[PDB]
Amino acid sequence: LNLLVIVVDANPIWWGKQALKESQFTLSKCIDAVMVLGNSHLFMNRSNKLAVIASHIQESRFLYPGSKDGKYELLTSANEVIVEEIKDLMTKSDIKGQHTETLLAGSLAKALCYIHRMNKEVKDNQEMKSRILVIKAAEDSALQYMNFMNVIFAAQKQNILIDACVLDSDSGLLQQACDITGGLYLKVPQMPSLLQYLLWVFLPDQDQRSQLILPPPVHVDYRAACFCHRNLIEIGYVCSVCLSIFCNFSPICTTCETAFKIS
Amino acid sequence: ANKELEEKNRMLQEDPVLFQLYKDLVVSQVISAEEFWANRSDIIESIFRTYPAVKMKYAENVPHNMTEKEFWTRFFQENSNAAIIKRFNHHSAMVLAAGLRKIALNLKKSDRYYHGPTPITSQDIINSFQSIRQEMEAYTPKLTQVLSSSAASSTITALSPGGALMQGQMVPNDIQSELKHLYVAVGELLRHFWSCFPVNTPFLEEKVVKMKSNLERFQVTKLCPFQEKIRRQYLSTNLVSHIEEMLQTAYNKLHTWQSRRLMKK
Amino acid sequence: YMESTVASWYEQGILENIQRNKLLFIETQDGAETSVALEKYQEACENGRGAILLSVARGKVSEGIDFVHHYGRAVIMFGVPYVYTQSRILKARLEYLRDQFQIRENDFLTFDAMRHAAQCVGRAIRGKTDYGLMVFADKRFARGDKRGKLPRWIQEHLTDANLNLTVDEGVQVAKYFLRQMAQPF
Amino acid sequence: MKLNVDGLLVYFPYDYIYPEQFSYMRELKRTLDAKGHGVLEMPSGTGKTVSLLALIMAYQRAYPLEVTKLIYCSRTVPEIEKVIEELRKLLNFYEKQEGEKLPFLGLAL
Amino acid sequence: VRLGMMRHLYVVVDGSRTMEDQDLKPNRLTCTLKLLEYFVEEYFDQNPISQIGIIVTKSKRAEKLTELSGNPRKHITSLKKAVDMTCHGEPSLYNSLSIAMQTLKHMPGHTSREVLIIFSSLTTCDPSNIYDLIKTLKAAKIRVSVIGLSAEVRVCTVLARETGGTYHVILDESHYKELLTHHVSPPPASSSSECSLIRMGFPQHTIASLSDQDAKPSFSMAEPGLTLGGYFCPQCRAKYCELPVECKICGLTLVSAPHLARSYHHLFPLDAFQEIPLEEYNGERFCYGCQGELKDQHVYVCAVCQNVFCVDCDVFVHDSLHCCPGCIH
Ligand SMILES: [Zn+2]
Ligand SMILES: [Zn+2]
Ligand SMILES: [Zn+2]
Ligand SMILES: [Zn+2]
Repeated sequence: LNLLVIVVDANPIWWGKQALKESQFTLSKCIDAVMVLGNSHLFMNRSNKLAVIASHIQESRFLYPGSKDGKYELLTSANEVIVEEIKDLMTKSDIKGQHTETLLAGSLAKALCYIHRMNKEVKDNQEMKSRILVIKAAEDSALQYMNFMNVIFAAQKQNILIDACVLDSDSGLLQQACDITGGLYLKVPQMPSLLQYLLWVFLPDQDQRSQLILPPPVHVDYRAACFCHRNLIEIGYVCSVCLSIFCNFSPICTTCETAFKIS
Repeated sequence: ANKELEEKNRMLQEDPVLFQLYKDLVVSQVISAEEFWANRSDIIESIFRTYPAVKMKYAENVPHNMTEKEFWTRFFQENSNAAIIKRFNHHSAMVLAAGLRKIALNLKKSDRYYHGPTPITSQDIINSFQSIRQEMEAYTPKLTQVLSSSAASSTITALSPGGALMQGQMVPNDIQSELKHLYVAVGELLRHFWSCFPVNTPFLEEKVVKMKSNLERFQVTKLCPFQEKIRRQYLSTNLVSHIEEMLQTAYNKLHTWQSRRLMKK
Repeated sequence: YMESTVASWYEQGILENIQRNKLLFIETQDGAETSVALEKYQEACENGRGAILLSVARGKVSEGIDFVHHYGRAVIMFGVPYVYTQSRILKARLEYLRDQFQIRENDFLTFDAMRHAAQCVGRAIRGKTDYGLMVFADKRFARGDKRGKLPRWIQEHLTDANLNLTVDEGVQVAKYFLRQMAQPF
Repeated sequence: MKLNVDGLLVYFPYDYIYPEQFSYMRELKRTLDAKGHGVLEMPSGTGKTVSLLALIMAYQRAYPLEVTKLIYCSRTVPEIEKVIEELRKLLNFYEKQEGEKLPFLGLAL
Repeated sequence: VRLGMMRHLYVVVDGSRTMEDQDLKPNRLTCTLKLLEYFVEEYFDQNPISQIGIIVTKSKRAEKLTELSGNPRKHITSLKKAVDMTCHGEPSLYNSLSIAMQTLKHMPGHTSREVLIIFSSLTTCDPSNIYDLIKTLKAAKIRVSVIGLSAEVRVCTVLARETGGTYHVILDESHYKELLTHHVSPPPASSSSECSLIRMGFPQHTIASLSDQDAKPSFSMAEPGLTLGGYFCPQCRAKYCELPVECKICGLTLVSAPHLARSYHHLFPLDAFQEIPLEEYNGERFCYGCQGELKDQHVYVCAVCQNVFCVDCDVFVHDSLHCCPGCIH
């Protein structure tokens, strides 16, 4: 079976900037598209299961743990729960000017541990191939690099595919993230037509991904930079303690305070 | 002693690659071969080390009008009762004698890791927050609002090989081996040339070998382009330019460091 | 008896296999050879070769020597130590004790065996809490009288479960016990 | 490590003592108090010597007239050397505790 | 506590006869090799900059099964090949340690040289006394941490404690996994250990410039076919198939930023979360970590974020993720 987890980056600052701009694309349509993708995923097979996570500057909250319109009961429950919970989360939110960058690393951490919990509870007879369909919508924060890298390595070890679906911006950190675990990376430029992309590129699971034509991966610039400047550097002088990329040879690296002996 | 000659004879045919490259450096008469190497049963043996008496007996009784089978026969051949205990003590002692030859870490800046090497009004947040709060009072518009046929067709055309977001030769085989062999030769000589290049080595005897190797770079790169010429004039297809970058970059390092040395002087 | 057993093992292939597995040293009446052999045995113990020191219970080496951590790790007792029943000196010593102080000849003889065996097997527990196992390859020790005359500290540790282990069973339990003692406190 | 033995208070150099040591010291003090010859057995090759020596020294301090001196015999000279090492360690410990030298003499023939 | 991020470690395996004994459920040698494959891959996965080397000792002779390398797959192949080894002879600690010493003597001072001797047959027949070799090991600051099997060997006890390593004996197979996984992590740097800056090079993946114009065809550098694109070097300018790899010409380590980032969690260990079985005014039925009801009377909490985590959440967080999800916020 397959356990899909959709990490929606619903950053109120950026999405409300769209709302002010009165652009055609809106967070409501984005949520509807993600809802449709989840419904189709569960449509694929009974054993398949999904989950949803919403991201905010403060925290990240799960959006998912008759036939009035003649509808399938389970997908009806999914529709109602996600709609109500997302409206609640967006309507109620404190204001903190100091912190406005969207949070994604913690959401991915919650996702990863959730997949671990499901993998433990599920019967050993059936093998579960989990996936994380990250949907970024705003620029990332510089301060989150270390934690995001740790969670990405945890995902690599645990065999989970981070399928990034960034839109309106190309986060080098997120593209680097998906490259490590081998997840696909699609940058949709036509936001109104986003859902056609998900039902074709992302929706197919790892089992059939290899035997299918999908957009080629984007080149990843694995840049390195000194802590002095944050500028690209091809030669780094790291020590045996900090393991920090530095600019030029120095008597002692500041972040270490070690008694380096010249030679 | 001609230890170098013995070693060369040992590796003359045992290892093909080593001798192939060492010979290649002389095939075109690039440089002298001296610098090449300058820079770079059980039972009888056990008895041999076990019993010094057997060693002395072997030296005195070296095969002379006799046979090794007879020598083997001679091996196995209360007074006798104590003899076994004494022999075991002495034998174990001889074996043993043969085996006995004569900081808590502290830091001042941790946020640097939090923002690693990866590189990079107030009322706007209020406006966006309220507008997005009022955005989703209506929900479940999926029936028609989520997608439209025209945009779906445009998306499929984009996913086509000629469309956006979807961009979309092993003819030579025998040339491959020649290229591999040339690359191995470059590797062998570049190894010694770069062995002490990064280190400053501000010593006379240390710098002498670097000067000699730098001249050897001219000598080897003198013959490389001739083989390149032979290969080039075949079809003028599938250009091999990666080799040129190594030579030119080594030359650039050589000349730049020569200029830096002159500047330091 | 030691020489007879050694000779029989030498005729068979058991002794050579023991030599392969670990170095073997033997004791002799002469003190000079005894001293040299024990001196080499200590070095063998220090090194990874190991050593198997065959000795006699009445041997002066047994009483003089003391075994500590990584010395005489596993004390093996081959047969109950009994003096020959022909030495007439012990006959006076023994029958006189029967006549006076009223000690049975068998009682005193078994006491002379158990005391001697405890002397020659009690060394491995010298001090500093250094692990070690004492194996007695004789069904006689399994008899209640021998166990009763055994010192209290050893006997109380001894249990009926391991009282008469077969050779293989004893080897297995020794391996497991050494595993337990290998790990720290 | 001062042990509040039933008979009196007895010093001890090492940090801890096993219960067998408590039983040993109490039985030995019982024999000394009875002033009668007796026999007892202790498993450990080492440790019994220090317990015995410390108890005898403390008993000497408590009742110097009761015991004139201790005559401690060992099988072999190499073995008795280890005993004198133990006694020297005990004397240094007691001397540090008291802060000064006391009229105590100990020797091996 | 200072930790040596970069370490050249040698896993010395003994092809002794005693390995034949099937004390473990499968053959002892096969079990050791099968679990050592996991150890090798996990060691590379938890210390990319580091490199490993396997020396197999049998019949009183030590042979380098695989030289120092940064490619886990090559070592894994060597292990699978060694599964079928005859496994006859007697090991020699002097021979194995001398081979490791010869290779590690010329290694840089900054890196931590380490040896893990998986000792199986308690015997050690060596041409020369090993106590003398111990002196050279102490001088060379090569850490040797033996893992004995079914035996508490005295010479290896003194080896481990004198040289600074640790000695252990296998209680069982489950404990064997624990021992090797423990040795995976970098060891703390002691007083004898010294740190020094090491030159590093960061390559960038490159492909055909524009429609195969001015291409850079090349095969590989340690039956490689032509490659349109690949990694390169700042100085070698020689195409490299995979990273991280030591330069074949420069002698400078080539490694990308993520590989270095993989080792930061070692510098930042996660403080253990106190385990409180009782609810303790925790009215949140759903576990914050996994948003699942707490079916057991166990809870974990930080000293900063003060969040609630279940048994699975805390175990996973301290084992693999090495960071608190909510506390990251
Ligand atoms: Zn540092
Ligand atoms: Zn290079
Ligand atoms: Zn949980
Ligand atoms: Zn926390």
